[PDB]
Amino acid sequence: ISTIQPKANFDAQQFAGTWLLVAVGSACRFLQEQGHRAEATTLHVAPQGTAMAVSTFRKLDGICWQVRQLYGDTGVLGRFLLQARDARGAVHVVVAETDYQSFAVLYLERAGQLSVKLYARSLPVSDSVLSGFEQRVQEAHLTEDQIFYFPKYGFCEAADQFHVLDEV
Amino acid sequence: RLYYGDDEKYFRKPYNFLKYHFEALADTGISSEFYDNANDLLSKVKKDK
Repeated sequence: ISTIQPKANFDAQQFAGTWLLVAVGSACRFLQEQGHRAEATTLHVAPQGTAMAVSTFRKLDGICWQVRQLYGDTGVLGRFLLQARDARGAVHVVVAETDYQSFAVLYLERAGQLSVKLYARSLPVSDSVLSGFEQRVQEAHLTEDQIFYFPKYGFCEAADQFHVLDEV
Repeated sequence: RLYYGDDEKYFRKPYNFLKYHFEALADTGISSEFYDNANDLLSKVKKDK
């Protein structure tokens, strides 16, 4: 657990747009307890000044849901604060690495509870990148046994008006 | 994780309420009635000598 350095000169306007979650690792029990059937997840990243509006598009029982969230700018480039709406706590999100047309490795912590995610722009992902992610997970001190790859297909976009959390 | 927050699963019932039965019902009723009538007459007499 540390504030590792973000992506060197992170650029929301390059990181903007579609990103595909490749895998997550965390202790968070629900990743394993009912960890089955984890739906494919895709992000649209939209610059909102220094912050970004991020919409996670996901299935839930085949109901396509979009979650509107602000990665609020901390003022450190590539470090963000997700405000808590009386949620369990704000999430500090460090974009630790990315190639804006290829991959991103996002570090997220709430209340000292940390998680790491691999996102990609493409269905195929260089095993090089994935291995690197694994490395940063070991450096994260998370076991490989906590890595949860997400199903390759069944992404959803443009959730219904009624299937939007509008969390902001 | 996408989940349902347990908060507000129950409410404390005030003493004066004997019951407060949560019970989701809906009933819809529609009626629609269209009555349109049109009548035309012509009557022509010529009488020439």
